[PDB]
Formats: sequence, structure tokens, C-alpha cells
Amino acid sequence: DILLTQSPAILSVSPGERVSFSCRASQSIGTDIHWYQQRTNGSPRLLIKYASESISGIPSRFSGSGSGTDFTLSINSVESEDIANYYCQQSNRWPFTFGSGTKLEI
Amino acid sequence: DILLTQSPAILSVSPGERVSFSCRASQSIGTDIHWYQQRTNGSPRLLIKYASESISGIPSRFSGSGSGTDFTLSINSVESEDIANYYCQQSNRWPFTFGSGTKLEI
Amino acid sequence: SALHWRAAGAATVLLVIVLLAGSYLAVLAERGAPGAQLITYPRALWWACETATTVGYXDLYPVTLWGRLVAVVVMVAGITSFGLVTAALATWFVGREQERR
Amino acid sequence: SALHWRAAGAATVLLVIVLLAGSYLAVLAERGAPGAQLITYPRALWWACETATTVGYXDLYPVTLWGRLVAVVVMVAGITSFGLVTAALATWFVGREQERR
Amino acid sequence: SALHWRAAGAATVLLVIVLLAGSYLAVLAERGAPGAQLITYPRALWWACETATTVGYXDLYPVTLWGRLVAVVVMVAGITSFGLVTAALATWFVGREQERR
Amino acid sequence: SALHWRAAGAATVLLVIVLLAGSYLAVLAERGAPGAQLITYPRALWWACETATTVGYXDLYPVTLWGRLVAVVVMVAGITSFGLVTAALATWFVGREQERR
Ligand SMILES: CCCCCCCCC(=O)OC[C@H](CO)OC(=O)CCC
Ligand SMILES: CCCCCCCCC(=O)OC[C@H](CO)OC(=O)CCC
Ligand SMILES: CCCCCCCCC(=O)OC[C@H](CO)OC(=O)CCC
Ligand SMILES: CCCCCCCCC(=O)OC[C@H](CO)OC(=O)CCC
Ligand SMILES: [Rb+]
Ligand SMILES: [Rb+]
Ligand SMILES: [Rb+]
Ligand SMILES: [Rb+]
Ligand SMILES: [Rb+]
Repeated sequence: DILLTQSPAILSVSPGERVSFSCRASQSIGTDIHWYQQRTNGSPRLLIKYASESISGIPSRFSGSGSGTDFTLSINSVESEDIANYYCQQSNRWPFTFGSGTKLEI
Repeated sequence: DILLTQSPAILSVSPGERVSFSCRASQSIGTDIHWYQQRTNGSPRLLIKYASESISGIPSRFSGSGSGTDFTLSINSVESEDIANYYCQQSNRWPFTFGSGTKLEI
Repeated sequence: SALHWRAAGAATVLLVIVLLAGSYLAVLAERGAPGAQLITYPRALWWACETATTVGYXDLYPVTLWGRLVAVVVMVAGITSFGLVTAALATWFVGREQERR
Repeated sequence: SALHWRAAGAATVLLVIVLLAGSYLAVLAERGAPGAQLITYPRALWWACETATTVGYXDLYPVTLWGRLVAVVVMVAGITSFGLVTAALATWFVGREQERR
Repeated sequence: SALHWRAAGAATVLLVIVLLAGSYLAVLAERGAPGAQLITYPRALWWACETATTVGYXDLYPVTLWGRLVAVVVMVAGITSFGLVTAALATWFVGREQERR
Repeated sequence: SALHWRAAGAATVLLVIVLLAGSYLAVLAERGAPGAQLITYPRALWWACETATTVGYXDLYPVTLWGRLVAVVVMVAGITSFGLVTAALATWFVGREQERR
């Protein structure tokens, strides 16, 4: 089934800088990728759906892009509340699967 | 024609442990993969069909999974009677072909 | 009104119903089969439309027994529906023509 | 009963027969051709259905001369059958309409 | 002239119009969706033709909601148009035949 | 004999002709375009058949302007031909039925 690779597993950036998390699918999944944020002790939170579509309640700072096998979740000017783990999840083919996760460090 | 790669060719596990045999196809074959067991001096025995479907008479301990190019035959808590060679076989495209075989050692 | 026009309208309403139940049942049939793509409802409804008009690009199609059976029903319902309309247009044309003469 | 309805029923039974012989002969035609996928019966019967309704997703199709000839027969039998039904629905509609008047 | 022949001609002109607006609106609908291929006009017009004749090779197809809606309109317009022609050919045949007798 | 049956037969002969010229002209149209696959005659004739029955698996399709134009002609000739047969079967059914009554 579809393997989603998130690398690097840890990303370190300077306050206010531009960060980009990467998710690579083992085969083509159009734009059927979704992004979640899970802070320490929290439950996952949907950030972007279908690779680039915004969700209500999520800061405008968050954006996504890509199609096919390569996907990026971007954060314009990262801040402290963004410190968390980030997961991608694909719904193109059964069963749904999750990437292994990227931790954001500031 | 479709090349089925089984690696490693020999797998060693401790009694009762979880074992996983791998079969990789040279191109995508949906779920058209089947697994056989052939004990020393025996004839092959069907264990799983279409990648994950159980067969009557086969211990519940045996399971299969995968789709596309990557397939796994799993054994939950291996025991002595499981010592044998294991082969995968594809029926997606003509002609049918067999993988080279993985030996289970305890 | 005229029977042919009623059968047509009826077939169209029924088609819309088969497209919606067809989308629902396809997802239900296909989730659970590794590799299947007919698994979310918006694209399944689109799949249902292109199957009923027999266009079949595919971009999506069922891989399980029940998804395929559901596929055959959608096909037949659309082919029958579109056929019932042609037939009603012929009935209408035959009548007005016998008049024009 | 009415000829049109008999021809329809007859065409439907015949179609079911062409779908089954078609599945059998396609596998027979295609095994032996490297790369062919129309080689096990359950998926060939499904292939036969989607060819007869002319939907053709595709997910499967013949690559040999005889599999293609068998494909053309299935196509024609389905197109003719579905056409015979439309035609019978027109005959029925023309009659009831001449009555409604 | 005869109503059936006028409806036919009318449907053909209308189809040519749906094919052109359909090509225009498909590109408009699909540009902006990552991965979409129905994005330049010459190939979209070809896509429109193969959708209207319900041939659907697929080599191209819409991936957005509005491109798909535009696709359904093209399908329906072509299926209806071709159906209106069959129906007119039946009307013509029914008339000349009642004469031959 | 009856006009409808003559038009049918005529359409069938003409279709066989369009399938053969269509295969010839498709190869002629497509060789010279990098990546094209509709370039040898046996598979082009098969391509012509599946386009005329509007089945369109796809396994092959034109990528040039003239191959596509040739494709549209094959589509139309087949859709018209199969439609002319339905129409003739309706004419035949309408007549025998008026008799059965
Ligand atoms: C209206 C015609 C519908 C045809 C549907 C064919 C489905 C084939 C299939 O996936 O069938 C899958 C199963 C095995 O999982 O094959 C069988 O033993 C079932 C016998 C048909
Ligand atoms: C009803 C229309 C059916 C058309 C079928 C075409 C099959 C083409 C083919 O694979 O043919 C393969 C062979 C070579 O193996 O080509 C030949 O010399 C045969 C001449 C047609
Ligand atoms: C005549 C029938 C036309 C069917 C068109 C289906 C388009 C599906 C789609 O992409 O829809 C995409 C959107 C999300 O972007 O799903 C929705 O919430 C819309 C509800 C249908
Ligand atoms: C009956 C309808 C047939 C439609 C055929 C469309 C062919 C498109 C194409 O490849 O056209 C290719 C050329 C460029 O090489 O585009 C043009 O400038 C031609 C204008 C249509
Ligand atoms: Rb079709
Ligand atoms: Rb088709
Ligand atoms: Rb198709
Ligand atoms: Rb296709
Ligand atoms: Rb038709």
C-alpha cells in the first residue's frame, strides 16, 4: 500500500523564517494528500486538505503545494505556537496511510 | 515477464516470534499474488490467495498483505511446523511466474 | 400526459436515484480492497455519471465483485434511460409527422 | 406475444450467452501472449460486461488477434441487443400513443 | 420541413456550439488544479469530441468539479443529439414504409 | 426491398469501408509524431473497430490533428450506422405490430 515518506524527521529554523516540510508518496496520488498538526500531548489537527486547500481557523501563514508524488507543507514566518509534529495522510488509495512525521524545532 | 523477488532468501526467528516474508514485483500486479509453503520433501501448499485471502485448513496464524509491487506474508508466533520454503506466484500477467523462495529457519 | 413522455421522465428520476445509490454502494463495496480508488463519494458520483453515459474515461473504476455488480446496474440504468428518451422522441416525431401529412 | 418484445427477450438471453462464451474464449485467446491481462475468468466476464455496454474503462482489454475478434463480437452483440430494446420501447410507445388519440 | 429533420439539424448545430463552449469552459475550469491536463484549447476541443461521442479514450479528462460538470453537459448534449438523429431516421423510415405498402 | 433495410445494409458496407480507410489514414496521419502508437496497420484496424463501436479502451488513440479528425469520422460513421440499424429494427417492429392487431 502507499508509503508516505517525510524527511527530514526534524527541521530546525530561526523565528520568523520560512519552513517547508516534505512528503513523498511511493506512487502517484494526484492531490489526495492532507496535513495534520499534533502538538505535545494534543490530538491531531487538520491544517490543509487536498494538498493545497485551506481550512477555517488555521492561520493564513500555513500553505500547501504539490501534486503527484511530491508534496510540501509550508509555513511563512514560523512562530512558537508552530512547534509540533506534522503528518501527511493520503486518501487516494485504500487503505488510507500516514507519513512517519516531521518535528518542527525553533 | 514479471520478476518476483523474494529477499532475504533465509529468515531466522525465535520460537513464537512474528515473521514477515517479502515479495517484490518488477511492475504493478494489483493483488494478484498467491503464497505457497513447501516443506522438505513435500509438494507446494497454497497458504494465501490474492495477497490477503485465507484458505480453508490453513492456521489462522498465517496472513498476507500488500498491493501493487510490494507484498508480505506474515506468521504470527512462528512454530516448528512452519519450517519450510515459501514462494509467491503472480497471476496478473501471462505467463504466471514464481518468486525464488524464502527459507524459514528457527 | 403521453405514456412515452412519462416513462422518460420516470427513467430520468430513477437514473438520478441510481447515480446516488450507486455512488454510495461503490464506496461501500470498494473500501477494504487494497489498491482500490473508488473510495470517496464526490469522485464516486462522478464515476457513476461517466459509467451511466457509458463514457468510462477509466480514471476510476471498481476492482471488487460488488463494486462491479453495482457498475453493471449503473450502466444498464443509464443505457436504458437514454434509450427510453430516444424512443419517446421517435414516438413524438412519428405522431407530429403523420399530422404534417 | 408481440414480435418486438420477443426479439428483445431473445436478444437479452443471447447477450448473456455471448458474455459467458466471450469470457471463456477471451482467456483461451489471450493466455500464451506475453503481457496479456485478460487471462483469468472472473475478470474476463467483467471485461465482457464493460465491452458489451461499450463502457470500456480499459482496465483490461485483449492484445491478440483472436481476443480482439472475440471483443468485436461481444461489442456488436451488446450494441445490437440494447438497440433492439430501444426499438421495442419505441414500438410499444407508438402503439399506446395512437390509442391515447 | 418535417419537424424531426429540423430537430436533428438544430441538435447538430447546438452540439457544435456545446463542443466549442465546452472546450473553452473546460480549460477555464481545469487551469488552477495541480496535475490537470485539460488545459490548452486544441486538445480540449478533441476531448470534447470524444466525450460527446461517448468514446472517452481517457487520454484526457477533467479532475475539478466544474470541469466534470462541463463534461456531463457535453456527454448529455452528444447522447441526446445522436439519439435525436436515430429517432428522425426512424420517423423517416416508418413513413416511407407505410407508403411502400 | 424496404428502404430501411437497404439504408442499413448500405451503412454496414460503408462502415467496413470507413474502418479500412480509417486504419490506413490513421497510420499515415500518426507516423511522424514522436511518441505516437497508432503506427502499424493491424492494431490501427483494431483501434478503428473500438472507436466505431465507441468502446475506446484507450490502449491506442491518435495524438495528431489529422489522426483525430480521422478518429471523429470513424466515430460518427459507426454511431450513425448502429443508429440506422436500431431505426430499421423499429420500423420493422412498428409494421409487424400494426399487423398483429
Ligand atoms: C453483471 C455482471 C457482473 C460481473 C461481476 C464480475 C466480478 C468478478 C469478481 O471480482 O469476482 C471475484 C470473485 C473472487 O473474489 O470471483 C468469484 O468467484 C465470483 C464469481 C463471479
Ligand atoms: C472485427 C475486426 C477485428 C480486427 C482484429 C485485429 C487484430 C489485429 C492483430 O492483432 O492481428 C495480428 C496479426 C499478427 O500477429 O496481424 C495479421 O496479419 C492479421 C490481419 C488482421
Ligand atoms: C452532473 C454530475 C456532476 C458531478 C460532478 C462531481 C464532481 C466531484 C468533485 O470534484 O467535487 C469536488 C468538491 C470538493 O473540491 O466536492 C464537493 O463537496 C462537491 C459536491 C458534489
Ligand atoms: C472533428 C473535430 C476534430 C478536432 C481535432 C482537434 C485536433 C487538435 C490538434 O491536435 O490540433 C493541433 C494544432 C497544432 O499542431 O492546433 C491547431 O492550431 C488546429 C486547430 C484545431
Ligand atoms: Rb460508449
Ligand atoms: Rb466508452
Ligand atoms: Rb473508454
Ligand atoms: Rb482508459
Ligand atoms: Rb447508443
